[PDB]
Amino acid sequence: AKSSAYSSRFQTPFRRRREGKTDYYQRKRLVTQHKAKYNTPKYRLVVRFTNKDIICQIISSTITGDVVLAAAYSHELPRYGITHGLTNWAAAYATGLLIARRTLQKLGLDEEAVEDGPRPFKVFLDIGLQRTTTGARVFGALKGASDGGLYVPHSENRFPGWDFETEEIDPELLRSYIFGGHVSQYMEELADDDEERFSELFKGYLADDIDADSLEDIYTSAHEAIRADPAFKPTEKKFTKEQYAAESKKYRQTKLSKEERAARVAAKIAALAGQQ
Amino acid sequence: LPVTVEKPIPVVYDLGNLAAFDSNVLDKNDLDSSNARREEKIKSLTRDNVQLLINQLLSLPMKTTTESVGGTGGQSSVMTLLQLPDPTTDLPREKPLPKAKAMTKWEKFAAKKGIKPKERAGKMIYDEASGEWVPKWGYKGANKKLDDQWLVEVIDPRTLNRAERKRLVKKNEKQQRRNMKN
Amino acid sequence: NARAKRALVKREAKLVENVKQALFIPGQSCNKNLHDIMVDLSALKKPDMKRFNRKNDIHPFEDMSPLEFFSEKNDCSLMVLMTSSKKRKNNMTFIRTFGYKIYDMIELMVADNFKLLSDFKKLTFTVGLKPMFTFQGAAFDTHPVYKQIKSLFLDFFRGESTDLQDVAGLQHVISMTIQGDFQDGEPLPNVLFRVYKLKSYKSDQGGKRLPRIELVEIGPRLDFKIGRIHTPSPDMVTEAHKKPK
Amino acid sequence: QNPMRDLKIEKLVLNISVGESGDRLTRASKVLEQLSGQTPVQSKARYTVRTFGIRRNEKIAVHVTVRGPKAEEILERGLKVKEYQLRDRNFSATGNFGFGIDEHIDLGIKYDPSIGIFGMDFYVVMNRPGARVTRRKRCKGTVGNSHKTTKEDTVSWFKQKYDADVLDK
RNA sequence: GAGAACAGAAAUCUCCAGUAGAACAAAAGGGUAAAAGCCCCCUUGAUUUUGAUUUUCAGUGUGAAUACAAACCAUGAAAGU
RNA sequence: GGUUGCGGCCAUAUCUACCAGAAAGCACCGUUUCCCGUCCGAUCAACUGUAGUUAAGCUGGUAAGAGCCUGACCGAGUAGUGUAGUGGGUGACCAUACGCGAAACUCAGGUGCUGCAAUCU
Repeated sequence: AKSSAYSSRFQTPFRRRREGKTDYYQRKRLVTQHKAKYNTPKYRLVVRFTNKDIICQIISSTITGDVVLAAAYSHELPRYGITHGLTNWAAAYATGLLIARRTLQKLGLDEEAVEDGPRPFKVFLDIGLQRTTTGARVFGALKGASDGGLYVPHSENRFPGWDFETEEIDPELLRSYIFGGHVSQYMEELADDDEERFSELFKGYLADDIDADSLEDIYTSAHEAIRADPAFKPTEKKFTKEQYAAESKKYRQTKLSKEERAARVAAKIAALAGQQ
Repeated sequence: LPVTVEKPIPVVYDLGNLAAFDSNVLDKNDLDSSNARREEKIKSLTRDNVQLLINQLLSLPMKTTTESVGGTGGQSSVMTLLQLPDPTTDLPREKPLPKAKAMTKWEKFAAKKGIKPKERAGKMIYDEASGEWVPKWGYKGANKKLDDQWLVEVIDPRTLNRAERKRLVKKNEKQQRRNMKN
Repeated sequence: NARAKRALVKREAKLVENVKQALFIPGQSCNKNLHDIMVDLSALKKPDMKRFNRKNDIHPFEDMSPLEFFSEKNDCSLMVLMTSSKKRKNNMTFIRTFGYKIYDMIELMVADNFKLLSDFKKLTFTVGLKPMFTFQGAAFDTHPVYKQIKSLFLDFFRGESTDLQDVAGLQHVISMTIQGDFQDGEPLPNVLFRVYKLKSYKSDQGGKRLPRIELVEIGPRLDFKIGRIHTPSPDMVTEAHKKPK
Repeated sequence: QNPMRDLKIEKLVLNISVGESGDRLTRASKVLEQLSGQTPVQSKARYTVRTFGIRRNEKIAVHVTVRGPKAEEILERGLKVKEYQLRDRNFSATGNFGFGIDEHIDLGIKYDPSIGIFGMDFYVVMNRPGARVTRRKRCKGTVGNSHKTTKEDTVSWFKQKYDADVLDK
């Protein structure tokens, strides 16, 4: 229970602070690109780790607030064949490939930059409120972006498979990783011992019985498919805003007008404390 | 599609700040408020002016750098960039010259007394009876060499060492407060 | 032991100086659209700019204590205020200092034609970057206060004066074209806050080398009426227009 | 309604104080290490009280935070030896309690006087489905004012599962 | 404060929380709240090469240091710092 | 439009209690070899929406709720500051009069809108 001077003098945090959606402290270290060499556009990277979602985008800083130009998702997988795992490490690497292919085709180079030349980009990452470490899906997706055609400044001390005691990159473990080693290895090392955990995981993959070899065939075919087509034609948006708002607007509360609310006050003065 | 405009008073450029200045004449009400063609007309006039700008500002010297990824106070390989001259105007500074000049009664000594200021070689000096390099000042070094050993062979004289050094640095501080008052 | 010492040695002077910093402390009278006014109008010198939270019953042009205090204490040189009344309605202060003192105090009557950036179709931008300026009219060089407001913008919206430059972040411009001719001793033409862009196109006679530039109008299309003007010392010119050497 | 909202345990933090730093501290602590597996860390005695045998940055606090199935087991033991009945007090305003058992010898091991066999105190933590907003750094958010268990709910829970009884309110 | 059997007026665990009086080589109008407020890792910095101050009796195609710039430096995944 | 992500401006933006949360992002919450992290799978992390999914997450109204913005020269052309004087003048000075100029209380209005990829029966 706060006083009058307290809450009539005190201050608020920022709106975007009220949520875990921005680390303005590093946003202020990034909005400073260097920033003292000279002007050159911003190319930043946004990753958010949500359930069922793989949100990876690239913004343009504007006074209109932002215009995120590049964006990645999870639902354009059937055209590449593999469709499952809209979150996992194969997903990270795959979307790292796919964003590369789409932004490639949208620059329109492979098969204004005034007279010189192609000028390949360098897109960085603003970390967000996910902590930075090694051995995870984030830097696998980074590998995917690189081997798709992005050029990001980084070190490999983060690439899952990185040794930090004797600084050793394991290309064998990384290759197994890439073709489905850690995940399907967990599958088989759980499966030789129990089937309940094995069934709890890979909820459809248990029904299609795709072994690491076959999902690595999936890996290869999907790799070549990403390198082939960054098509990404979205939903037609059947039942447009009108019908979407028929759903999202059939059971919403709107404002109670001043006449009605003053009549509620009239109830308050007639029956509540107006002597029953 | 054109490139050359007519300036009855040909315009000037000032490129360290990317500016152009025209000294032509304008009719009184050509740009007035009550215009609803204010947008089109003034925007077309400055359109001609910035046409002049972009026709002017492209055949300048550049600076190609043959270095690749890792240019510390510079660029990568892929680009080639445009430079800026100094503008013909003196914009307002923020201060006078950030000067610092004095005598401190020691500079007069350096000049009149034939004393060349020392060369500040280094710090890690060699102390015998040790077998190592330990700095003249920087790790309990040649400064603190009496508050360490076990017996001195001359009221403990170690504390006296420390208090003497305190008087010394205080004399330093007094002759520094003088110099910074003057 | 060195934080407010790195900050302090920044606050200290320079020879080839940095950018200059701005100060926006609201006066005793503001409005919501004035909050909008400040953001939309100074919307480029973000980051390097200062805003405040509260109000001041202040007279800028008579004494020069209070804002001098604030500016010395915040390490800046570009004081701004929006001073309102019945007669001097919308007589804002756009004043530059010099050495924590003040050089000349400028107050512009800000006109009632406020057209914000949302007054037209929204667009993109590269925030904070260094703009271009164009100045048409011989009055911009023969009219002393037009020269003053000219250089005021020319040192406020100047940015980091760095040699190396690239076409990419070279997009935006101010259009300065005074509201017609003049003569000395009569009601004056007004200035036009005209924020525009430069968009590249083949000239069919300039072609690959020379483009054809088209500007788009989005705002914030504002206007400026002159206000109250100071005229400082000539020793100020002696200290202000020199070389480090 | 309770579709999913329960009061599972989060962690059991022990609270042991010593009026001296030495082999006694380390003896009870090695006992803690065999009890838990996670080495009982040392926390600083905040500053001196001079009446109790404590000074500044002394490292005299030793607490263990037990979780996992071992937690259910240690609670079943640490109530069974309490006869499944605790005293009137210690019900937290959060839905928990901190209670101690005299002479932990009473369960299992023998004495061995020269290893540290003393009285201890536990403090339990509960949780509600929806209260994981504190733990996750991102999505930093609030909880309902009624969706949080309190003194009334910890009396309810001391009545609830584990079937404990209260020794005269 | 609600809690807090050995242990209590100041011994250890939560909660509401004090938007702070967070704690600042402070004094600020203010002011950093993923912090300048703690501890866990990492390391050298009194580097060298060049224009202005001068400047030496081998008056050393600049030897001395000052300021400025780079080149490297440590960190980090990272733009950065 | 719900919102996913970023925001622009930072209480109309929060705190205090419900109800709705019907779609889908949205979360709650189950498992633990290898990457892994510490006193611990407390946080991260190998899995899908997996087991539980509307109770918090989260928007809204619901309340003259508390707290905050605009305007009524509304006070207010207020006092006052230099602008005429042997006006006023024993003295703590007030005027006419012109440059400018109120402020608060006061009287009411309101408690968040935009942009880009996305999914909706």
